[PDB]
Amino acid sequence: VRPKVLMRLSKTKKHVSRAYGGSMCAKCVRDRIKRAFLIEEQKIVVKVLKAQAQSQK
Amino acid sequence: GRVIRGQRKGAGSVFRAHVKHRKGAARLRAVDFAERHGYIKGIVKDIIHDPGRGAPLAKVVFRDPYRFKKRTELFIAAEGIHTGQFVYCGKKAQLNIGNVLPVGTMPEGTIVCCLEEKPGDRGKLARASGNYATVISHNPETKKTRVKLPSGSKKVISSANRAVVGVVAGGGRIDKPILKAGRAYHKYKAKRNCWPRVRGVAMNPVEHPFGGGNHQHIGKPSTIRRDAPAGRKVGLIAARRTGRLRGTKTVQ
Amino acid sequence: NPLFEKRPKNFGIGQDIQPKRDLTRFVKWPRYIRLQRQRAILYKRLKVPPAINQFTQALDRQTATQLLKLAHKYRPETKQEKKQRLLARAEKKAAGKGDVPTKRPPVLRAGVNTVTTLVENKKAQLVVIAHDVDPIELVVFLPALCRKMGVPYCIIKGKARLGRLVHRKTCTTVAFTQVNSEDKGALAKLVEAIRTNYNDRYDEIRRHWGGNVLGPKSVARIAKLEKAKAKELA
Amino acid sequence: KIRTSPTFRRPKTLRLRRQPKYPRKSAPRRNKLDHYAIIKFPLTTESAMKKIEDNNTLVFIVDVKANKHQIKQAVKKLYDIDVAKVNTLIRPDGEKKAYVRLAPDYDALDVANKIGI
RNA sequence: CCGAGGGGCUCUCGCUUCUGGCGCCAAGCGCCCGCCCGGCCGGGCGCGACCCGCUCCGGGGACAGUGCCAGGUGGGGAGU
RNA sequence: GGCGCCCUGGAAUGGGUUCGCCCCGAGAGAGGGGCCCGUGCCUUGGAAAGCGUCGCGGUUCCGGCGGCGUCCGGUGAGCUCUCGCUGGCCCUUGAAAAUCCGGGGGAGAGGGUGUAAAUCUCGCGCCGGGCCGUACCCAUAUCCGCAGCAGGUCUCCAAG
Ligand SMILES: [Mg+2]
Repeated sequence: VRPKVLMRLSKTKKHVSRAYGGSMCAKCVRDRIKRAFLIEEQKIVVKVLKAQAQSQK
Repeated sequence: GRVIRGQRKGAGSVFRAHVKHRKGAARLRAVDFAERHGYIKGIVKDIIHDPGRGAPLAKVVFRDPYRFKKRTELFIAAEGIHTGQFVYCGKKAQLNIGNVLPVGTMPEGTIVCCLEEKPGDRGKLARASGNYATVISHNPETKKTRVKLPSGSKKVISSANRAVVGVVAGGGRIDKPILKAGRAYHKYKAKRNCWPRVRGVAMNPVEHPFGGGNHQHIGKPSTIRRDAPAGRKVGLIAARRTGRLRGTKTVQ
Repeated sequence: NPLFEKRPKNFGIGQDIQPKRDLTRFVKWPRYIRLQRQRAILYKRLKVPPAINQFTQALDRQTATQLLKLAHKYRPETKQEKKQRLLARAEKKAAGKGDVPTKRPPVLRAGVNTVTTLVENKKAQLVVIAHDVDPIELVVFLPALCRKMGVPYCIIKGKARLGRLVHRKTCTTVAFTQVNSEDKGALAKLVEAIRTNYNDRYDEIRRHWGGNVLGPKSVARIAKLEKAKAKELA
Repeated sequence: KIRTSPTFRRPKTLRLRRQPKYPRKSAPRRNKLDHYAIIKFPLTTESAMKKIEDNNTLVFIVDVKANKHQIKQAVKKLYDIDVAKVNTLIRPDGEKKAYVRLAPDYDALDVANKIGI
């Protein structure tokens, strides 16, 4: 609908019960969940592969 | 007694540019602590089109170092880039396509677009579609580097001038014929009020120095001096030579 | 102790938002500020004539304090006590009708057009002259004038501090003409500490040009060539 | 002391409430438009007369500086009757015509007969 | 440079680069107040976030520029 | 009607498809769901009004009184308008702001319990909505051309 009629609805006709509800498209949320986790984990990996690099030289 | 056509282009009444549907100035982001000393990461969001420009643009969102805010730049699109590409900008940036880094750190013979002629001027030289500049000759004492402009003319510039690595997108554009009078009309409707150029021989002695006579002839020599006044500089202005060109250019 | 985890923030390039630091150098001041600071710098950068460089060489704070103490009990007459001195004058004419109640009421004269008349008649004892007078030409002759007339002069820091001796804002000059008999050695005590520095050193204070020093960022790269030119010899 | 922004903006100084030591006009002017000056005539035409009984209204001619809140109190306080709603009309010979519809408690006819018509 | 546990003619910078993610309004530590009789609440300051200093940072610079005069040129324009 | 929405499952002897295309191991076909537009129909409104027809009163308000009717189907390269789906053409890429809304964060705030707090984009109820324009002509007679002037002057609706 139009922008000024969105002040007349209640917020169940305007978003979806997920996270990132009425703003993203439920698979880019899914992609953002996997993209966030799986590179915070490589920052664990680059932390420990720098940990076992300086320590044996 | 009447003023001539090119004299009326300086007042800028209908000869101002057509700038409504343009997007903004296509400029490198201003230099601060991140690019003087390190690098900063940005992701290009969309490749957009200016009306009246032959190159396309690239809008790149960076992360503000001082405020929590994402702020969007507009770059001259180097050729080969795609959306969702990381773009790195700094002194310690790594020399890839689309990365912008100072000309004093990059090696000799790398191809450069959209470079600064004085430092921090946010990109002035080598910006048209398909054009680039080449760097040679770093002088690390009295830090000056010379580049080679798209006109084949070399210029010694400052070393801390900043520049995006690559060639400007949209190249090969002038290979296609305009091919009819209608598509030249739409070309300049995006640009200016300049397109249907009446020859000065075809107009009247009020309107041009060349017009008049019972035959369409120029009459007077069409090479004129450089210190001719306004309304008389028409034709080959301070021409060093004329006739169909031989050799390459043979004058530095 | 239970959880209470430490979470430091990396503040390098390309990490967390930089914290609010000082930024008092890199701040765009109003143009009355940067006029006020650039002309202060440019009295250090230019070759200042020795008559303007008669100043910027003042009494140190121990000598100024011994002076302003002696100038404090020779304070001029405020309007409060001017009201009651004229009441006590009429009530003694109503009492005694004396010819001369006071031989000389001692006081310091203040004001340049008052002081200069006393210097050139040699009726002054010690001329305290200010430091930051806003056009210098109001004042610049008077160190050269006290030397010829033989009056000992001294430059004190601040035109507003000796202007508080006189119950006003600034007063630019004060001068002792007559002191009391119990302070005659006190005014004579500081008078050879002063003319040793100013009057006897007139030939030195007149040769002495000033300013002409470069800023710290340019005197630190001329010095960097001097380190390399000493690195060359050995 | 610190200055966490690179901008000098001018400090919030104090602004005194203006209290003078003589009034400039010595008295409030009385309103030239009171509830007597709102309402000029009752309009008494054939189209304004069939609008009394069939419509429970009654038609006035009003000064053009009045609005429908002022007409609603001028008719109420001069004639001791309630007002449902008002409609207004700058009629093309210059003046403002008001259509005051009375409440269902009152009758437009007997109010018309006691105001003159 | 020599060589013993190390010395500093000469030196280096730093912490962000497989990916269309997130990042601010401090954690922590040290001190100090009213609050608990050798213990509990709510505030304060500092270190985290080094120090000093006279251009905001770079680029030119006694040139450019401008004021004035002298000489060229000047149908671009005016008068006849 | 639309969906570049989901789940199961895996396709080749390739199949599903359009007027044309196009789509598929980045998941086709097949099966079961979800969402958006619903300007159509049904229902409330709502038959009480509207119209058609047949009467009957009331001189005058009459927004009279009454009987019956307002019913079934089909069709289309049809015209007009709207909604949609997919293409093409561009050295042409076809506006800004006011407003409005979702999301992320989590500084805060709340009753502290065998009772109710802060809050509520839910269902109802109360009050208010000032100012100005509003007739008519809009043209071979209300405009401009000296005039009721074969001139000129922006649009919408349009049957057999
Ligand atoms: Mg031509």
